[PDB]
Amino acid sequence: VDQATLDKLEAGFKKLQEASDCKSLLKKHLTKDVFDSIKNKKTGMGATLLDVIQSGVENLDSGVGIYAPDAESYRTFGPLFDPIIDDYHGGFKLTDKHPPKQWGDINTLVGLDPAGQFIISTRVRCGRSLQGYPFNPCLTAEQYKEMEEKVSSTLSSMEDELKGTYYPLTGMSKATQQQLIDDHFLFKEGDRFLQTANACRYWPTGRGIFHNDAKTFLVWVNEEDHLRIISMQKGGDLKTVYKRLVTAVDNIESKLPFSHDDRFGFLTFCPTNLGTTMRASVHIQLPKLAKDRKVLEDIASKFNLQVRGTRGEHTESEGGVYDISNKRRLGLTEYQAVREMQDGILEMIKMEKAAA
Ligand SMILES: Nc1ncnc2c1ncn2[C@@H]1O[C@H](COP(=O)(O)OP(=O)(O)O)[C@@H](O)[C@H]1O
Ligand SMILES: NC(=[NH2+])NCCC[C@H](N)C(=O)O
Ligand SMILES: [Mg+2]
Repeated sequence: VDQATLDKLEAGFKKLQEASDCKSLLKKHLTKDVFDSIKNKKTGMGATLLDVIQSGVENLDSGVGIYAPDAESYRTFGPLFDPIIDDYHGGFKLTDKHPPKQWGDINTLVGLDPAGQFIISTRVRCGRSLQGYPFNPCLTAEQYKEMEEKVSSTLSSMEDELKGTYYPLTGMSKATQQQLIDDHFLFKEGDRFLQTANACRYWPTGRGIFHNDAKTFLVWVNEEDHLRIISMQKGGDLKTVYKRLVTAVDNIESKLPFSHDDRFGFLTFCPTNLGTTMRASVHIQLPKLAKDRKVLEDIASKFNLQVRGTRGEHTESEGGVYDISNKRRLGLTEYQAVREMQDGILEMIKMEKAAA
């Protein structure tokens, strides 16, 4: 590695050490021992430890703080990724391997809130990376366009309920983009954690969103991951939402070659999205349990769930509406992932009803 990067790396390590109240997994697991063992390493694509931890160093408020510039990074800088992946996903040893794709018995999934007084909307998303293309930090403006064309073309073949239209971000009016974001359909623009990881270069080139007219099935093109396949709708009908997702993913995979790893399952940009790459969530109101957010988050964590704001991660809840989802994605099947959300949410609703 060049000495400039080495100097930047030494500076970053010091910044992490000096940040006493920093609670990121990067700071926690990047011991001097680990640091020294991989700071001089570089991947075939020229990715260094700096490309990996840069976001965490610049954004000390990061929960994780690292990203994989390319697939090789997960192993080249394994001494750092491994303990962090093990920590975040609730246990994943060096000898562990992510299980084969398994949607499970969808008929065992249920309506999460029949009376409809708590859940506002249910959503399930997956992420996929195109074989042949590296993660954001190593992509050229031309590659973004290539990927956009391949994906949009493929999605033009979607039929029936999944039939839709691709809407490029480039050329999209400001009003439409903002409405799509406010409506919780489109990804947000200008994420500080992604920017510092150099994952937003050439924006908004090659970026866009595909969605059926109903906006129940959507596909994000070139945001954090090459693709984010989404299924969502008002209410708490998890069975229908999940089934739609399964249908879409199965079909898209028969057309597009996605990167899958023997140990990490489906590959993604952030280590938190590996394996199933699944995040099943609900926008829900729990006034009693939410009153003291400490207890809300403490209760959720026991069910392996994560709490996010109404507009997504790093945001606050608006009007008492929280985003609650399964935190774990690696080391468990797609079925187990969606089940953790279903099981936890059903219980949290029971607790809310019984709360004083
Ligand atoms: N159950 C839900 N209902 C409606 N919108 C949701 C729901 N869950 C997440 N979202 C929306 O998904 C968008 C992306 O949020 P984010 O936290 O980045 O999740 P991810 O990238 O994993 O999909 C946001 O606009 C957020 O409001
Ligand atoms: N990957 C993702 N969208 N969210 C989890 C990590 C977010 C950010 N890097 C951090 O807080 O570390
Ligand atoms: Mg996101």
